[PDB]
Amino acid sequence: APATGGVKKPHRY
Amino acid sequence: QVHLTHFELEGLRCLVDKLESLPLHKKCVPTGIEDEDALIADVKILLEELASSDPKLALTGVPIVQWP
Amino acid sequence: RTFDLEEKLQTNKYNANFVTFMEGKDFNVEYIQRGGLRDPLIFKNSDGLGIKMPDPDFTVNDVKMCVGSRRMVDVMDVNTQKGIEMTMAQWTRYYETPEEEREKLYNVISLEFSHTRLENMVQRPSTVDFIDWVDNMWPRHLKESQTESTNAILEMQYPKVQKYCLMSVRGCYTDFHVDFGGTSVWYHIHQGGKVFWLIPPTAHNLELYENWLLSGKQGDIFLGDRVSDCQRIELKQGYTFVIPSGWIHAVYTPTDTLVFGGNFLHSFNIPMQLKIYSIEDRTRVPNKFRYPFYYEMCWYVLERYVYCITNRSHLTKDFQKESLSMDME
Ligand SMILES: O=C(O)CCC(=O)C(=O)O
Ligand code: NI
Repeated sequence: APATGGVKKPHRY
Repeated sequence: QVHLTHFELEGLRCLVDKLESLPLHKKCVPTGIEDEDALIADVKILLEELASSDPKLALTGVPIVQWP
Repeated sequence: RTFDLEEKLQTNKYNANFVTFMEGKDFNVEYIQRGGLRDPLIFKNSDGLGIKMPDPDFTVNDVKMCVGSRRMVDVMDVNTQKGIEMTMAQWTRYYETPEEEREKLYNVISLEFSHTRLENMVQRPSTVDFIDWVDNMWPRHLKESQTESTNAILEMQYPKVQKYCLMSVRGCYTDFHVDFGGTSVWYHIHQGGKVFWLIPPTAHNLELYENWLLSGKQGDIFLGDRVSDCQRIELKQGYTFVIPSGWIHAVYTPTDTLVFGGNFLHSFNIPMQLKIYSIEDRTRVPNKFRYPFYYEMCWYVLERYVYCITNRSHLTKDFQKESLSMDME
């Protein structure tokens, strides 16, 4: 599982 | 001699205080930067010299930082 | 989710007027120097912006073909606001599924397509090119070295956040958030439409937001009800929207839609950008949902300003040579 960056997402509930 | 906006002057002061105040393990000085401390110093000096920017002369329609 | 989204779309209580409606030609660097990009902007038409978009009838399958069937994509489970992963081919099959047959509501908002065929089919507003820290501050030879089109961090040579495609089915919701690193944002509604709730980044609102995040109670509390002034506004096909640093927003998708947009930092609201970074620090946001190389970029900004103004460099000798060679081109 390569680590990514620059992922657009709000906090989960 | 050159005129920055206040937005910029205030900004770069926040920036310099921020970066200076970080511990070494959080500083994230990138590979291309030679001497961070010397860079900090030059920003401080520069900010002194530009405090006196004219607000309406800084509205040039072209940014200060552009590639040649 | 414990609040009624259908009531949030119907009420008139979100009646602030924060958004300025502008003509493309007026959106220039001087406008940025004057106002500091503090106001959200809507351009009802693209004239004068310098944008370029694909064929109006471009589909999600065309996106797939440009970026690769096997490319892993971050997907949002709308009900939970959690993230999952699937290949673009699977995403496409979902998106082509008729509305009634979709089991779950899923949203894609984080497909960064730079260094794919699609990159050249979409051009940002010219003005953003003049001020974006990526284009104007990051050492150009590193940016140009990027080969990888996914957001794998070990392959990433620069903050890969400039060009995103967003694909959203009818009924998608993205809850209140501030974009990473306090980035500003542009969004072009290529097909469909969006509804936004906008909350200005006053100290008090940013305190509420941070508290709301640490509460863990964001499914239950609609954040536009906890503030004084909020604006609900609809974007229609062909509109372009610019969101300033720190603005807190949520988004609803009334119809199947395709959006092209991106993030940028700039030099005229750094204090706000720094505020949002450190809100992320305090609320413990995993590094993957952040702006890559934030402080690294900040260092390069300082160096650029000193250099352009005083002509004293604080880049290594190698980096200066790399740069000179780019100026020779
Ligand atoms: O369009 C959406 O549903 C979410 C848009 C947004 O705010 C984002 O991508 O950060
Ligand atoms: Ni957003």
